[PDB]
Amino acid sequence: HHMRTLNKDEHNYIKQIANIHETLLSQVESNYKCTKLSIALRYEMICSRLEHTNDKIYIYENEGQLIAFIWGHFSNEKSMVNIELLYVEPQFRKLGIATQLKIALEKWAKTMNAKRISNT
Repeated sequence: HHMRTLNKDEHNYIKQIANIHETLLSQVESNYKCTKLSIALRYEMICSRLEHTNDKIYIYENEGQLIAFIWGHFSNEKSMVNIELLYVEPQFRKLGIATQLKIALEKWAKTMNAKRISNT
C-alpha cells in the first residue's frame, strides 16, 4: 500500500529526501549550511547507500507524492541501526505515520540482527 521500500532508481524521491535532509541540518545553525553542492553530494550519497545492503528507506507515498520517510543505517561495528532521518510533511503530522515508519524500520533492524534502532 502506501508504505514501502524506496528503490535506488527512484531519483526524484531521492533528490527530495536529499534536499530535506540538508535543509534540516542547516536549520540547527551549528557551523553547517546547506548548499546546492551539499544537496547534490547528499543525493549521490543516498544513492550509494541504497546500492549496498546496510541501509533502508521506507517511504509513505500517496498520489505520487512523498508524504513521509524514514532512513536507517546498520553499523557493522556497532551492530545496531541508526535512524539517519525521520520526516513527516507538516500537513500530515499526527496521523500515526512516523509511528508506522519506526515500527517498519525496527522490523527491518531485526532482520539484520541489529540490537535496536536509534534513541531520540
